[PDB]
Amino acid sequence: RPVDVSVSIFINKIYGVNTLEQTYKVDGYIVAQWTGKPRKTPGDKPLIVENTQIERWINNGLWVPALEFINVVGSPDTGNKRLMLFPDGRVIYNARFLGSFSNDMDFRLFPFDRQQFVLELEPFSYNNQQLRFSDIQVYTENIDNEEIDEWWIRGKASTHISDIRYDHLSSVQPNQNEFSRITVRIDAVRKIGYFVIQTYLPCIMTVILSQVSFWLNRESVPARTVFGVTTVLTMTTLSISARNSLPKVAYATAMDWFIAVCYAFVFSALIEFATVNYFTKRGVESVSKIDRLSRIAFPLLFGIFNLVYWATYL
Amino acid sequence: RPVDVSVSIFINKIYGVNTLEQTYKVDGYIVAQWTGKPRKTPGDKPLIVENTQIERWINNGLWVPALEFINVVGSPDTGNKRLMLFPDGRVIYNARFLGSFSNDMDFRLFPFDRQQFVLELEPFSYNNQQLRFSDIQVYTENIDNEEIDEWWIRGKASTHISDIRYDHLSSVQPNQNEFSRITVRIDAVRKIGYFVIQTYLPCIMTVILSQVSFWLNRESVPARTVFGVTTVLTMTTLSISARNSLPKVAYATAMDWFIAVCYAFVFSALIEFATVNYFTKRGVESVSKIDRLSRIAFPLLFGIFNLVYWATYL
Amino acid sequence: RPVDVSVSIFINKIYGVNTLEQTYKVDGYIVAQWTGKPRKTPGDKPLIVENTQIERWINNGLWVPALEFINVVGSPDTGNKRLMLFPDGRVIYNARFLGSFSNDMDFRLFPFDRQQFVLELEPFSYNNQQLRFSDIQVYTENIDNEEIDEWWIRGKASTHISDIRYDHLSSVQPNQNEFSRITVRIDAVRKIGYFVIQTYLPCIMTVILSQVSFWLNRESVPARTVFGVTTVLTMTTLSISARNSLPKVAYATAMDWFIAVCYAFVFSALIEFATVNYFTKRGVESVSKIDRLSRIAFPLLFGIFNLVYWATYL
Amino acid sequence: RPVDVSVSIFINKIYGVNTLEQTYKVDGYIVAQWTGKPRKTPGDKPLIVENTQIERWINNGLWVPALEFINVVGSPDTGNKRLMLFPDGRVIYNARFLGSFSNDMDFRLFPFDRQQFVLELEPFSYNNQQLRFSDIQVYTENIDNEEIDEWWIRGKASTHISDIRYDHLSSVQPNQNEFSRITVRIDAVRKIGYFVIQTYLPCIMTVILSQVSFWLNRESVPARTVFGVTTVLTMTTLSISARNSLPKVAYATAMDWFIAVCYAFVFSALIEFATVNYFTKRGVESVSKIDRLSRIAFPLLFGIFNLVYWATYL
Amino acid sequence: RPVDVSVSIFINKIYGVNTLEQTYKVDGYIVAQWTGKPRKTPGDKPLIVENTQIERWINNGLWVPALEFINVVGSPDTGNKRLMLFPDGRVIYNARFLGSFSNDMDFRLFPFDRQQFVLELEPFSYNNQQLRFSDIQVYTENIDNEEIDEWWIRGKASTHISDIRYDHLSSVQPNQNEFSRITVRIDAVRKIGYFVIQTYLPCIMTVILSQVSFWLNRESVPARTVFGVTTVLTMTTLSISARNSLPKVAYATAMDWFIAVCYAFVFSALIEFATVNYFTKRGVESVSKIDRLSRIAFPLLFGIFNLVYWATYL
Repeated sequence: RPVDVSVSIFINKIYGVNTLEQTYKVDGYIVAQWTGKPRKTPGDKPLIVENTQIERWINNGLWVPALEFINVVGSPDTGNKRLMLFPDGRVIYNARFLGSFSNDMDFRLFPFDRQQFVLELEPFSYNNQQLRFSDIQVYTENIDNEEIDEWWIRGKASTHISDIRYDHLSSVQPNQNEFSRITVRIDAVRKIGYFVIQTYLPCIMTVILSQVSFWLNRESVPARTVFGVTTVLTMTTLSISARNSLPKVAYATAMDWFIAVCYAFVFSALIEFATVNYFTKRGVESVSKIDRLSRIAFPLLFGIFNLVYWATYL
Repeated sequence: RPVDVSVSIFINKIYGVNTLEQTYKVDGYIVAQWTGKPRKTPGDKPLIVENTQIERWINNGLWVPALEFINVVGSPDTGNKRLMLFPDGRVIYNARFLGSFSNDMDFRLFPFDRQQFVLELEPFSYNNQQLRFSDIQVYTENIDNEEIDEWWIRGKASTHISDIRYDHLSSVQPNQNEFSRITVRIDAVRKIGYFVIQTYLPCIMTVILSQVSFWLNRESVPARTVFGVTTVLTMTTLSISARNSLPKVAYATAMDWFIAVCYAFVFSALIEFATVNYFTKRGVESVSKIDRLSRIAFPLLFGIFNLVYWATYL
Repeated sequence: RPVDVSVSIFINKIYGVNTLEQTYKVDGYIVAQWTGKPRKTPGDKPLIVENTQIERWINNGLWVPALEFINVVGSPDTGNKRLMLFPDGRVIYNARFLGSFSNDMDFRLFPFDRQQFVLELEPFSYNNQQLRFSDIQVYTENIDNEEIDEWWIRGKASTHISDIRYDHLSSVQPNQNEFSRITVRIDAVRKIGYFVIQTYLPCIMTVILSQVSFWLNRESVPARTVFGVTTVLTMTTLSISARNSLPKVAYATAMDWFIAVCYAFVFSALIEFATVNYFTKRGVESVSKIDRLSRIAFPLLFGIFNLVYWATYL
Repeated sequence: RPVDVSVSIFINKIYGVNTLEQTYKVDGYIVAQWTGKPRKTPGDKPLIVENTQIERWINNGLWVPALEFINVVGSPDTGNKRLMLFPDGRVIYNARFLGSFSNDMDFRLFPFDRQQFVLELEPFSYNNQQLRFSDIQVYTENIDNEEIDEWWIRGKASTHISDIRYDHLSSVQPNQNEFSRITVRIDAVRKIGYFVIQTYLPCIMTVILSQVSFWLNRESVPARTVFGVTTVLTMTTLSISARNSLPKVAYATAMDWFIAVCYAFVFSALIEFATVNYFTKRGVESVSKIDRLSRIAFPLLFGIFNLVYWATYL
Repeated sequence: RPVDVSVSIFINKIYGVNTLEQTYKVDGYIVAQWTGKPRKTPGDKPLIVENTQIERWINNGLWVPALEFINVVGSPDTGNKRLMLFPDGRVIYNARFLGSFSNDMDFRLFPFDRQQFVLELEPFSYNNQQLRFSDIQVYTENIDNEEIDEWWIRGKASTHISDIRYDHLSSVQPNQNEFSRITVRIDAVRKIGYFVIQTYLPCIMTVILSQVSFWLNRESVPARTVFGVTTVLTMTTLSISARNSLPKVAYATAMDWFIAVCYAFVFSALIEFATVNYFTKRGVESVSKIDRLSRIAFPLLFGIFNLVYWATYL
């Protein structure tokens, strides 16, 4: 019996990539072709039915199986549908879809993470013994040209047909609760320019500003105090505002570690100033070797750490 | 008489956990099976009906009872439906649902709180004398593996069949106003890493920054003035911003008490500086035993308080 | 003639209290019972019709009057409906509703205000000469426990049946433009803990910090300058963020008067410091009775004002 | 031939005034009465049809013209409808509507601007040669007695019936493309209390704080430096946050000019301090006539500017 | 064969231009006229059908093709529809639409960028061999006068009728997979007043404030320290808040480069002050030629940079 269904999915665009809710909107077309009883259309050309007569056609016994996306969040926005009825028997169901899909994303390497936009299509009411997906072909011609998003599409699409077992139908369908599933995966990487400008360069210049304190002698303590407190508060607000752009994930990201290292450098600069002020105890000059060596240690350590960082993750 | 209805609920995913509105979105499938009068299916195969033919079947007298979720917020997003009609009489209703459900949450131990995601399913128009839930089986196979939400699910779901009394039917149905109710409960705990990084570490480093003032002698008043005002304003902004992620609840949370203790420490450090400034009335220094002992009292008290706090709530 | 209709409203929950839009969401059930012409049910048992046959039944001449909420914002989300048809003629319409209702709210005593949640139900197309509300019974069993979500429910519900005249039907229906209206009112008060923690305690501690300036002599001008400018800016931002939680109503609230008094206290402290700095020369030396008396006048005045304030409104 | 249609519009409430999108939500009732061919009602009483039978009535040839709001944003929320059918032929269509309407607003005098809430009703598919609006009666009894939510209603509503030509139907119907249009206009003014408290009083007190620097001698420069930089930064953030509540327009508002003048005053105070500090070089405590005359020039100039401003626009 | 379809698009308004999501809402009317088989209308006058009979007419064999927008995001909000049926055979489909359309936008020249609002209309189910677009006419009479809502319309609308090939229909339609497409493009430029007031004037005045430091001698290190740190932090927050109004695009905009140059100037001023402080040796006046030349170089370089900048991009 099992009806062989050939599926072709045209992807018009991907957008609305919300990393907080871990959703992304997909606009495209879906074509589902199977082979039924032969028919006689007016002329050799096949007959075309637009959405509403479709009801009547399935009310008079025409078999049109309902397909459903698993990753969708809420009923996907279904546009116009159409039925092409061929004289040689093949029936084709074509519909436009606008859907908010979901997929598990891992942000450990954020903002250098690699993710996948996934479509999991699956028939309803019909198991693999009744309906089986023969082939799948994805035509991603629109987005593959330029990868227009805050993301970058890396490579062609991947297709896979699998069989998924549901235990909640075993109470009904005995030993017949396996459904055929089409899986479409699109690999993508994150472009870091926005994140550079918004968090990395601010942290770098904040560390530089903190280091500027070293090139003052055991001078007006308020000046270096202003440096220290200003820089530590700036780094705190930067860490908060940077992690506000991610979901509340127990694990730490690469941006988290970078911010932590910059925070440690700024706090170490402040503690160094406090230390060298604790050792002044005198109305003499005696410029301190501590600051003279810090003026080199801090920038050189920051530079080699940045080299290690950016050599990693890239 | 009472029609025994067997229910199986497959939960595809839980997401959209909004602690402000105390809602959470649940996507899954629902199966409701009962045994009616025998019928004649076409062929030996049981009959399958997809949503629209369903109308015709309920127009020709087929009895399909309406079930409803109590925790839902608005009409739940209903996907595709299906009826499996068996020759031996049993009818089976299978449908996908995506709903925003509600449940009373208690935030006294926030962010260490433990909550439960609840589904309250119940028939409409039919009491326990007409329709009764025989058994319930929940299949939470997808999410129980790794908990990739902002929460952590601990264990399988709990099922409960109960009888609920309604006073708004007591005005008509005397002593016959009891409805069968299925309740599915999923226990969850909150991951605190986001809250750690966003409020606790900032508060801790702000307390450290406030304590740094002790390591300046009593002469430069402005430096320690900047320290005190900077730290108290930072702690105020942190107190404000921390409760921004919670509903407006009259009661206090654990994070509230932690912030209050940190604020007390910062303000007490500032008042200590003001006190040692009150003894400046001289042209002498006499480095103050107050600061010399504070450099130990403040950090040690903060450390033992952190020990007590983090030993509690965990 | 006038058909007597008995109405019972079961309130499942009240939530979504948006003080900005002056709206609130109510989820519950509505029951409307009247006595019509007798009918012949299959068997002695009364007949039950679930939503869809309902259409068919009114297509065969069944008279089902349309009821409407006046306070509602948009078409309320109606869940499942049901008709209980008795052989003796009485009809019962039971349906679940979830609606966003509106009511004029007065925020003069904010955040100590007391408000009312109102439901104004009224028939459509039928006047008091055709349809009359006989009795009303509200069954608020779920929420009566002094529920959560920023408010406190004080007492049971109040019911009132009235007659409202419409001038826009006078152009057609002469002397027949009076409609019967059911009004359900639920008194509620606001929990102030959130508002305390978010604005009052910050303002109080800001005033305390501003007063701390007095315990510095008139010598270090910058320290007290930092105190004054920091505190006045803090109070300005606090006033802004405090009125950010209210609609643009133009009248003054209790929070407005409290913030204004705290602002006056902070600015008066700054002005006192500026005056004594203009008097650091021209007639004083190193100690001033002005500060010695301010250290008592400012805290005592603030305390007695706080006593008067908090004794009021409570 | 042309069907004379009598229209009566009851306005229940106006709310949701979003100045950013220049929209406003209007809830009310609409009545449209015309005189058609006589019919046979059951009994002498006229017939009443509630929405759903309405379909059947328009399915058997009853002529019900479609009306449309032009200013509406999206399909307006249509509640319950009703048809009153008289035996002498006259038909009456009554329906509740809730719509988000739009109207061109000019914000040059903001926040002292005067705007108009407009309803543009117009038939669809039928020109003035087939359907003509005879008269209009607006019954704004509910809301006109009081304020709205943030605005003030000045006077009753104004009505106008006009004829509008559409060029996109000129391609088909030659010289018969004129449509009758009903226009309802309600004048409104903006309440300024919120804007006063949120921007005007903050700017005024910021100018006062900036002027406080003058009452410090050419003493420790950091204090007056703190004054200047604090005040200029405060005025910058205030200007930004003030224009954040308006759409991104090209012209300047009254609030813009007020903030600009305050900014000029603050920056001039800072520049004055910088100038007198370039002349502070001396070893005497000589107080400068520049500051002594500024202590009068700046407050008096600000006061006369405030007088001119508030005398204008009011 | 190919049915020539004439299309006319009336644009009522364009609004809701969200640059973050790169969407814009378009409300208007659409008219599609073709020539079918002659019919007999009641009288010689054409027949008019209002939405609901439309169903019936397509149920009795009337051919009404479904058209679809490609740039739309989700199912467009369709208002009222209408069919004008002429006796000479021509059919006209007229409907009001309100849709959120999308178009690829390039923000490299932001905020001086030039963009285009695009509508791509295209038939469904019918290729160029079955349905062909004969002509297209856009009537943008209402909105073309104002150029309102943060943009400026430059010129009338442009049309392009093309044939687009779909490779995902080659599996079904061999050599018959070309669809006729109407493309309407409206060129527009961005109004910069809002962006001027919100970022440019703040950055310019911040550069001025930073330069003010030169007019203080090298005596009070803290005053110029406050100047430097305040100005660099202000520029950092301004850059962040400025890019907060844009999508996360890997490339840099003109506003980005302006902010970068202002940041470089401010940081260079601070570094210059630190250098001149490193020359504090020679405890006699020794005022430094560095400041004497900076007081001219910094303002003159900033002025010539502003001249080059604003002469470009304009």
